[PDB]
Amino acid sequence: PVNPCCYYPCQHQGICVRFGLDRYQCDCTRTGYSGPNCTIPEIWTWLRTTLRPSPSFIHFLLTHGRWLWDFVNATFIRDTLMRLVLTVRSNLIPSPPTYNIAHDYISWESFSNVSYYTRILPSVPRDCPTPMGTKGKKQLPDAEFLSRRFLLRRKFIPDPQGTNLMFAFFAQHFTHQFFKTSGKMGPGFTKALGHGVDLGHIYGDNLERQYQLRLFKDGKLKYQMLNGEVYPPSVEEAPVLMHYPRGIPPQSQMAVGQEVFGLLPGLMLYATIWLREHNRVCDLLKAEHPTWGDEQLFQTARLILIGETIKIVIEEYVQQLSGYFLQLKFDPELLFGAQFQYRNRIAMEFNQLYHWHPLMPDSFRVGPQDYSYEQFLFNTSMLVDYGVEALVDAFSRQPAGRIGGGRNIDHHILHVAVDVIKESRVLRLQPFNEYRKRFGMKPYTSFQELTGEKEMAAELEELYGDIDALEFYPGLLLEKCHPNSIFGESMIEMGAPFSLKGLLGNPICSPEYWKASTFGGEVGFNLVKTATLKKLVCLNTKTCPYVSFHVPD
Amino acid sequence: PVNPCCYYPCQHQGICVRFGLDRYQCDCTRTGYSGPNCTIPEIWTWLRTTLRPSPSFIHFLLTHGRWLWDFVNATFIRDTLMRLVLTVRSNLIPSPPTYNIAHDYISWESFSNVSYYTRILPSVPRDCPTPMGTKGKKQLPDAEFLSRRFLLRRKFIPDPQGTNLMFAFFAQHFTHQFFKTSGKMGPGFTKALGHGVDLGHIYGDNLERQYQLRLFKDGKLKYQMLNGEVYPPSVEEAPVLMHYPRGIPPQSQMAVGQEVFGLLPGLMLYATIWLREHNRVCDLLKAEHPTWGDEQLFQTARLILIGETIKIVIEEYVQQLSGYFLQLKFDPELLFGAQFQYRNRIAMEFNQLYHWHPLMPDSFRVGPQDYSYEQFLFNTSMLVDYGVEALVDAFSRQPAGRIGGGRNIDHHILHVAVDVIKESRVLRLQPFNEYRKRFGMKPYTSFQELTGEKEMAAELEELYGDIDALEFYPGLLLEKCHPNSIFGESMIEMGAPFSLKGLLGNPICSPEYWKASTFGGEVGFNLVKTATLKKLVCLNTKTCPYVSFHVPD
Ligand SMILES: *[C@@H]1O[C@H](CO)[C@@H](O[C@@H]2O[C@H](CO)[C@@H](O[C@@H]3O[C@H](CO[C@@H]4O[C@H](CO)[C@@H](O)[C@H](O)[C@@H]4O)[C@@H](O)[C@H](O)[C@@H]3O)[C@H](O)[C@H]2NC(C)=O)[C@H](O)[C@H]1NC(C)=O
Ligand SMILES: *[C@@H]1O[C@H](CO)[C@@H](O[C@@H]2O[C@H](CO)[C@@H](O[C@@H]3O[C@H](CO[C@@H]4O[C@H](CO)[C@@H](O)[C@H](O)[C@@H]4O)[C@@H](O)[C@H](O)[C@@H]3O)[C@H](O)[C@H]2NC(C)=O)[C@H](O)[C@H]1NC(C)=O
Ligand code: HEM
Ligand code: HEM
Ligand SMILES: CC[C@H](CO)NC(=O)Cc1c(C)n(C(=O)c2ccc(Cl)cc2)c2ccc(OC)cc12
Ligand SMILES: CC[C@H](CO)NC(=O)Cc1c(C)n(C(=O)c2ccc(Cl)cc2)c2ccc(OC)cc12
Ligand SMILES: *[C@@H]1O[C@H](CO)[C@@H](O[C@@H]2O[C@H](CO)[C@@H](O)[C@H](O)[C@H]2NC(C)=O)[C@H](O)[C@H]1NC(C)=O
Ligand SMILES: *[C@@H]1O[C@H](CO)[C@@H](O[C@@H]2O[C@H](CO)[C@@H](O)[C@H](O)[C@H]2NC(C)=O)[C@H](O)[C@H]1NC(C)=O
Ligand SMILES: *[C@@H]1O[C@H](CO)[C@@H](O[C@H]2O[C@H](CO)[C@@H](O)[C@H](O)[C@H]2NC(C)=O)[C@H](O)[C@H]1NC(C)=O
Ligand SMILES: *[C@@H]1O[C@H](CO)[C@@H](O[C@H]2O[C@H](CO)[C@@H](O)[C@H](O)[C@H]2NC(C)=O)[C@H](O)[C@H]1NC(C)=O
Repeated sequence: PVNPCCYYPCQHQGICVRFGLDRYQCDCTRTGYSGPNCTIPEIWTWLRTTLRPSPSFIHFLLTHGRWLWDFVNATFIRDTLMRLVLTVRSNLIPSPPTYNIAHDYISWESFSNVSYYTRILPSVPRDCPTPMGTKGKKQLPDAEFLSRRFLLRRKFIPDPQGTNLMFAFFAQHFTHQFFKTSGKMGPGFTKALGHGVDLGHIYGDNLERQYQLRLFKDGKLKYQMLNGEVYPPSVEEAPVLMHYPRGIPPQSQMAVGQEVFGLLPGLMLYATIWLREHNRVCDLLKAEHPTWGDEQLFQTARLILIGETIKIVIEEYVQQLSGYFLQLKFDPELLFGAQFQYRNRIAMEFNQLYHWHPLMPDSFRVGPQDYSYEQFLFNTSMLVDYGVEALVDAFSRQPAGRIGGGRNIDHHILHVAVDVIKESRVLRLQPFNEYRKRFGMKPYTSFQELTGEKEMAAELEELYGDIDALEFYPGLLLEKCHPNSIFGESMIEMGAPFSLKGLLGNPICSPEYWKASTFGGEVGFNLVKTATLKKLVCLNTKTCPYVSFHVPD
Repeated sequence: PVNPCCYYPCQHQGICVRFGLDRYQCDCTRTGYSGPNCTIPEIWTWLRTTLRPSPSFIHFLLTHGRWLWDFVNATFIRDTLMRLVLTVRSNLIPSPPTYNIAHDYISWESFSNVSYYTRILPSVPRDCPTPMGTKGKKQLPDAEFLSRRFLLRRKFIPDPQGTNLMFAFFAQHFTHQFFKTSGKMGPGFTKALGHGVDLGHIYGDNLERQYQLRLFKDGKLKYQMLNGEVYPPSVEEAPVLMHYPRGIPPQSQMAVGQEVFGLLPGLMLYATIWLREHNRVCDLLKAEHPTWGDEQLFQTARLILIGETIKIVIEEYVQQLSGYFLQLKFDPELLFGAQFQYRNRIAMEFNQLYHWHPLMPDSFRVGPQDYSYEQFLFNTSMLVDYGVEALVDAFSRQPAGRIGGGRNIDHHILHVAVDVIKESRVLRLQPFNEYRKRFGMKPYTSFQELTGEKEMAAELEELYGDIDALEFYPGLLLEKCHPNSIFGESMIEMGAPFSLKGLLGNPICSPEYWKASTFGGEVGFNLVKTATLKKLVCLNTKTCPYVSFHVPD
């Protein structure tokens, strides 16, 4: 008796539920639709539906009004739009969370067990005809083939927006504080409990490690003086676990808080900037509150970094990524009148689409030098040799590849990509088209309409057999991109709701926390309010290099 | 240099923060007041303040309109008042949480470490002249004396409202699912993570124990057949830890989920009712969703019990406790338009004031019998001997003592009471008067005005030396009560905001969860919507005894 929920009969977020042996019913509660499968729009939905422009249209308004936008940016409309930009986005993610790899229904376990990642759509019923539901071929395209064929880079296609490597790392670094799939527990589980921008990739994700990195005096953090420059302390003083390859655990083998940050110079680079920043924030506080202790000084600085991060990530990171003339803005008060839940829970579908491995270049220019991957990966002395300053400069000047369009994932890391496709099935994520719907979009009606061409589209149909069978990861990466867009429509529409629900879902964003006392004094607050990328670097360096999320000129 | 925050200079919830060595500043952000210590009311606060009636006045309106209330109860006003009753209450508790026994300021640790209990007011600065701040005697009244003198019962004063023992246990049982101070970690910490009405006192507070009690078939729970009646299974089948005294761990030594529930017949009684209920809910589901599995059937039943509990606790438990003619109501939709955070975190001040030990009688009448404490405590066969039916009857007919007024805590358990006073100081809870303020009330100006008399008032002044030095627990229990009130003004005003923030702060109360699909089908929902005390018992018994939260007649 085909599990009726294999067809995905419920629309607009209606919940499918089997009754009897072969029947089912949709819970169209608050879906704004009624009827058997939630397709009969209520009065306003109907209006909302007809008076609602396409996502692509809006993208165009946002990427064109050279003049119209300097005006709006200069007016209050800026806020109205931001506040609107928020609420609508965030409304698309359930909260409290809903499902996990264990349950495809609401459970007290899914709500309480932080270890699990959460999902937006239930998984594919584990008893459906096809691996994806009902349509498609009995077996999915060999992820090895599918990858080499379409995601493997041939000629490096750089990002039409000027996005650079100084950005690519910040991206990698930053995201790894909530992405930490527990190899031990397996996929769908996370060592990174906290789920937000708690910075458990600096101060570590367990209390000991914090105490291990923590230098218990004036709230600061441990560190070493190589060349007169400050860096993460080595394990020979910070007895904490890492993953440095079997070489020189003594010096050059630094402690950071994110075990894996030894592996690449970019991350250690950032970890250094932050570490050198935190200790810098501590200094300021100790001057303001001399009677303060170590615990405070520390905590107050941790909050000040959770702020500064959320600030930069929104007003600069997303600003550059967007290509918007509307100048994005970070001000928690914008949501104080709305109904918002200050609590985020990283989803697996988020994790999957944040696999921007194609941002990665061919080699790594660093002034006259030009290291290959072989010289760059695991290199444990590049950082301290060059000097943050000099390194920052080198990444802020080298283009980063385009994420979408297809075939742009370098050949080295191309395995990560086959893994995301392989694991994607382990998790049993519904077809691309189902995620299009669930996120307020129309399903593509052909591989033709999906891909901005006809060649790839042909091979695809031949593999998956039907558009409705396409996979989550492969789809996202093969979708046609708006010209001069770092990635396609779906990437923008699907991930923004996850990103903002996260950034603003942080407790420090709530009315309760957002006071000047939380960052001890007015000094803490202003730091969170005026944080910049340029300031994060040039404040913690000797010389002011060239830092930005886009190549100069 | 006296820690300036020892005087408690900040008003209306303004945050005190030391600057320099001997200075300080108040963060009157969103306190509705401005100025040095937050005493200059903004425009509306001033109005809100003048057009605001006293708590005692309102209590009178709520406990008098015999006619006016049958009307209001019969109209929509009922909802308007409930919805108003809620929001205003819940607004008084910070959310996300704020402090713990470790930090007297906002910290990412306090937000993330569930192990800690949270506090409303910061603790007493650990460096102030007096143990309570500035006023009072260098040392506090011997908690042994203070207890015997005022909290020790002389003549048993029953509850003017007809509250019975069938209530006293439900109260004890129910509260112990969020109150579990970790003896091991000490005071201010809790084994009961979850913090809400998660029922971790049935299904246990760890996954194993759940699996230990869990009979992995049709979602039900393990159990034994004594007399043909269903009871918790014994440890000789449910390998889970308990605290039964060194006697017969084999039979009569039952497994429940709350280790300590073996100690008294009342709790085991309730645990039985619930356990026999859950397995009862499972039956219904299995009929509706025959294709369902064990995990679901189980989880769906757990949610159905979290509902039914929140229902009864509000519409019956608090209804009886209140003495209100306004008929309280449980409907999550009442808050869907408001700004509410669906997340609760048990506070230590809540824990302290939920110590209703004086509810406990002198002996325990059970028909013709009349067990003393010595025969009642630890009795491991009273339950199965008598039969739930017969036992329920016996508690629903025996008056429960009055909680307030002073001197009504039986002599046996009088130690618990000295402990709460002893630990209260370990935690360093601010003086009674500070908690009066923080909860929108006027501090008492004399022991005279506090206590509904002059005798006790005299001895008190002589001990504490000043009203402003009185303690949290002793105050609450010695405060004058409105005639025919189970307890005083402060108990009502301070604890309601904690109780409701809790009950409604449950994720199942959120828009996201409150759908009929969450309780699988319409059957689950209606069960949560029509749950009663009478139904919880008489549905899971052979004969329908007399059950209620107040003595018959
Ligand atoms: C919520 O918070 C509580 C309380 O903070 C957590 O429990 C507590 O955790 C800490 C560390 O995990 C335990 O540490 C204690 O401290 C001594 C002192 O350490 C010594 O001095 C420094 C410290 O780094 C080092 O240089 C030395 O090498 C050495 O380590 C430590 O030695 C002991 O191990 C001792 O336990 C603390 O005791 C512990 N217990 C409590 C409850 O207070 C709790 O884990 C956390 N909850 C969660 C799950 O996150
Ligand atoms: C969030 O959820 C995860 C996943 O559920 C938790 O981790 C998992 O926890 C369970 C139990 O704690 C582990 O149990 C496994 O099951 C076997 C089978 O048990 C046997 O059969 C029954 C079961 O009760 C009994 O009659 C037998 O005596 C016997 O126990 C068990 O034997 C093994 O111990 C095995 O571990 C599961 O393996 C474990 N691992 C994961 C991640 O899947 C996780 O704790 C939870 N997070 C938190 C902190 O709450
Ligand atoms: C130097 C280039 C990079 C290399 C060599 C690299 C390598 C890897 C490897 C080996 C894995 C583990 C296996 C897997 O899950 O497939 C992984 C996971 C991941 N990478 Fe990268 N990566 C790189 C850059 C990036 C960047 C720039 C981002 C961010 C936009 C990124 C985001 C991720 C995420 C989100 C994961 C999954 C983490 C998890 O396990 O939950 N990576 N990467
Ligand atoms: C038969 C009568 C009772 C006895 C013998 C009893 C005994 C105890 C004992 C020995 C403790 C541990 C020591 C302490 O913390 O002081 C305790 C704690 C407590 N009791 Fe009772 N109690 C009884 C009834 C009740 C009732 C009716 C309630 C609820 C209104 C209640 C609520 C509590 C709470 C909230 C705690 C603190 C739990 C914690 O440790 O966090 N008790 N009781
Ligand atoms: C103006 C509303 C519109 C809604 O779609 N745009 C926005 O909300 C802005 C917006 C947000 C918030 N982005 C994200 O942070 C994001 C991060 C990671 C992933 Cl994987 C996906 C998205 C954008 C990424 C790209 C973009 O243009 C090309 C816009 C946005
Ligand atoms: C009508 C508003 C007014 C506000 O104070 N009353 C209410 O909100 C009703 C109200 C709530 C919610 N109670 C609690 O559950 C509660 C439970 C444990 C503790 Cl330790 C303290 C309070 C009452 C307890 C007693 C009472 O009269 C005597 C009213 C209430
Ligand atoms: C690790 O990085 C260092 C650079 O910091 C590499 O050494 C440099 O190699 C280039 C040529 O590849 C020389 O011209 C530089 O003078 C070297 N720097 C010095 C003095 O060490 C090193 O080869 C890298 N190791 C790996 C992993 O290949
Ligand atoms: C535990 O409770 C039982 C009742 O279930 C007590 O036994 C009863 O005691 C009374 C007099 O105290 C007798 O009249 C009943 O007939 C007894 N019931 C039977 C047949 O066992 C028992 O004494 C209690 N034990 C303790 C802890 O004192
Ligand atoms: C709701 O969705 C189901 C899913 O297919 C629709 O399908 C049923 O009815 C169709 C036309 O009558 C048939 O093509 C399907 O075989 C049949 N399948 C199922 C799941 O029963 C169903 O009609 C939809 N409801 C309506 C009336 O719109
Ligand atoms: C704010 O509260 C403080 C706490 O006492 C007030 O007290 C200061 O000033 C009083 C009168 O000038 C003195 O009696 C106190 O010694 C003094 N103590 C401190 C803490 O400095 C203070 O005046 C209040 N602010 C105002 C002006 O209302």
